[PDB]
Amino acid sequence: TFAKIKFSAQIRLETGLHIGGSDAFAAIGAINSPVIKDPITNLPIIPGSSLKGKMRTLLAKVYNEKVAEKPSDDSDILSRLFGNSKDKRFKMGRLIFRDAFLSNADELDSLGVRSYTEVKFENTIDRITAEANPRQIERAIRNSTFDFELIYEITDENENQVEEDFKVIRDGLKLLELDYLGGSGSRGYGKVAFENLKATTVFGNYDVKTLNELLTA
Amino acid sequence: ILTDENYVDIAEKAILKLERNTRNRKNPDAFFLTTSKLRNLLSLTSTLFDESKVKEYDALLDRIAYLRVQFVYQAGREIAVKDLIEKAQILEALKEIKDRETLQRFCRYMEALVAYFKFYG
Amino acid sequence: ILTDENYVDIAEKAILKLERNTRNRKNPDAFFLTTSKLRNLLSLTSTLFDESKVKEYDALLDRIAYLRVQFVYQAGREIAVKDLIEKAQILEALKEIKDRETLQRFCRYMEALVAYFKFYG
Amino acid sequence: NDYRTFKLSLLTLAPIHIGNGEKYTSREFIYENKKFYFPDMGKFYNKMVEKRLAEKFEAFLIQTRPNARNNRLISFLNDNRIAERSFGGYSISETGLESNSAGAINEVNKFIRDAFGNPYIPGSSLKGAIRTILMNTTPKWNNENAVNDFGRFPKENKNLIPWGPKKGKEYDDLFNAIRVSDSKPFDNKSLILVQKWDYSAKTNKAKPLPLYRESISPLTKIEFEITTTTDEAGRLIEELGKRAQAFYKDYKAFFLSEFPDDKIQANLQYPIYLGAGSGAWTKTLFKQADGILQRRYSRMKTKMVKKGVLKLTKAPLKTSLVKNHESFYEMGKANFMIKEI
RNA sequence: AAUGGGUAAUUAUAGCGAGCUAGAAAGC
RNA sequence: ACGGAAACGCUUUCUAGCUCGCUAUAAUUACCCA
Repeated sequence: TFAKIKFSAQIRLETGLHIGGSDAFAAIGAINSPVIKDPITNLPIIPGSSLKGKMRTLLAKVYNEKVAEKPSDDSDILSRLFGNSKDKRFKMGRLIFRDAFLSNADELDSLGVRSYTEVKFENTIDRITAEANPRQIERAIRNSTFDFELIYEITDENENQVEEDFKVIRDGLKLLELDYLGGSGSRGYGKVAFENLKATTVFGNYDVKTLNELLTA
Repeated sequence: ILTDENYVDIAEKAILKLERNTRNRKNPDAFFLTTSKLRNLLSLTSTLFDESKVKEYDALLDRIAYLRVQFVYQAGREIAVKDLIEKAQILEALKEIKDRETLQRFCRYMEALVAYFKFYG
Repeated sequence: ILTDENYVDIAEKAILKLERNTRNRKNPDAFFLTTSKLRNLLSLTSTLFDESKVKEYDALLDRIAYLRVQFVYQAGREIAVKDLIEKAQILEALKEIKDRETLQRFCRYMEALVAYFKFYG
Repeated sequence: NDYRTFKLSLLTLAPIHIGNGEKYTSREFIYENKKFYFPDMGKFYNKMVEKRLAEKFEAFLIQTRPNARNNRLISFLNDNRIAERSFGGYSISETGLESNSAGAINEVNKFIRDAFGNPYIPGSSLKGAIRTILMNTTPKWNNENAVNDFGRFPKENKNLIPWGPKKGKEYDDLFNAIRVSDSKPFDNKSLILVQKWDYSAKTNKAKPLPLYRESISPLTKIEFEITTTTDEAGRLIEELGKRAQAFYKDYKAFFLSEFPDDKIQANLQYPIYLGAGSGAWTKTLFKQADGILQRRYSRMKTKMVKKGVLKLTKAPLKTSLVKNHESFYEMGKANFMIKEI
């Protein structure tokens, strides 16, 4: 058979994140570590590439028996969810990480927000000669929230591995909450919560009753 | 008026046409203008260039209307800036904005002033 | 000046005629110029080299203008970027760009300076 | 889960100012009641260009009259009879000190705030505060920092703590492993705007400075999470209490002795010196940075050829300044205690 | 001692700058 | 009574798979000036 089921979630930032960004034509005084933004609404983005990238390497401390040293040395539970290139069966693997977009921009006008990002001064202090080294790095503001879709393929090759993979998906989402998703991270800048963990089938026929009881539990 | 094809040369010609130490000829040609005070001038525009990028001019027109006043107040305190807001046509070219791409061009003119001030001194 | 002839052979000749650490005989003969200060200028010319392939030249006039500001400002901060933009005639080659085929010649010239900067040490 | 976490509670003995680089000028506040009112000056000039007073305001701003009472923007309001003071911004109530021709403070530095206008302490600030403690109390990181001698003894080596990707090697990076989060944002009732007070040796006065800082009140409980992912990092954040005591003991023996004991504060918990305020010798490897730090000041305001000036302020006493009269503090003397979860 | 005031410095620094696999296959 | 007439160089085929814009970093220091 064939089915595709869709993990929805709502990413709430805490001490909001800095997924580092684009522009070289910036300024002499203004934001010099820009954040990645939508080119059309200029709202901050969590790209799905960084979500998948943190999620692999946080799941790979846990799900690799032998140490990685490369992707395509992951342990056939991460090769099937994130793809290898060098397994014949695990190349397109089973998970699509869409880019998260800023959802509550109207809620963050009822709170007194001038702009949906903030600029934060950060200052390398030298420990001899005490000279300072300032910088203005941008980050999305704290109570920003994001739509989060993550699509999963269930073919016949997902014979009985759907539940075993959803353990890994809800293990990786709770493991990103213990870590930081891009940016400085050791200096704040990271802490992400996932609310409303909800899986629905978008194609095919599959039961999402028993799926939403290792998500919300 | 400053246009996209001349403002850097205007800024160089303004930093050169600017007074220096007549006395104290131990390391001469040092300006009666310091780097901290000119970065104080650029600080007024650095938090409008980002919002010239992000959001619309009809929420920044109020902040430009106060930017006139910020340059007036900085001109009044020290006489070093006072002979820079006249040499560089800052109060003249601040009334010339009326949209986004002249606000951005004015902020780039301020950065060009800071760039040539670091380059000479 | 640089033509569609030797403009790359200029850039290599600029790198070998660039000052080194005669001191620090622990992997010696290395530049004072750090490669991050030079990639922060290749970042500018790289975005312009990409946009020149798509957009017009009148739609790059402000952007190109800001190039001179950064090559001035980065020169006023470090003396190493200062003799980079003096040995490689970058402020002079910036005044010469007037067409997209000349913008791209400057934008590839900076890539040649970065290529030969990595090739030597 | 190797992520052993810690919870740091930070009490403020002295007022702590942090952040932001911005400063209100001497004409950007209102002192009507016992409450310094900092308005959004764009709306203040919007409301007052409608009352024909924008040219009168431009005249006010270059108007340096004597009696600074008449130069602090209350005089512009009460002079031309402006009673509608409904602008965005915030009030912070007065200390009662720093007076009388009162209200004539000049430039305050805004405390670091998030986008909602609620102030907080960032974890990069407190992580740098932890980093000086951990550098100073280590006889591996003190020794060979001040290096290269080329420009003017110019910089720390920054590699006595091994940092980087480091091609070929495994990824150690000790201070990637210590991860200090920011704080949940406190309310801006907690800010008081202490001034600054230079207490000096060889001329035993207490000269004030025209610097004003929106600082946290003394005795404010602040929270942080510090997670560690490595054995060595977790050992260090266990040892932070002992190492902060060791840093402060080698600091009072270095600097605070020769300054009189009433000017200093007690500890009551584990000592820490957080951001703006406290002088050069908390943001340094102070034993390797003596002559090379005073070497930088051939100016009009020389770092006097001694180990410097004690940095006091003035704020109300509560619960504290058990040692001296007329209410001196130490600007950044704070405390913490860590506990593991 | 008064009273008027703030003044100066740094404005990001050091890196990585893409890597691998496929490089046309069947037919008429 | 044209070595000519008639005859689609056409059908099928994802520039695709893998990849964290990341690492370190107190908005700080000096204390004065008319």
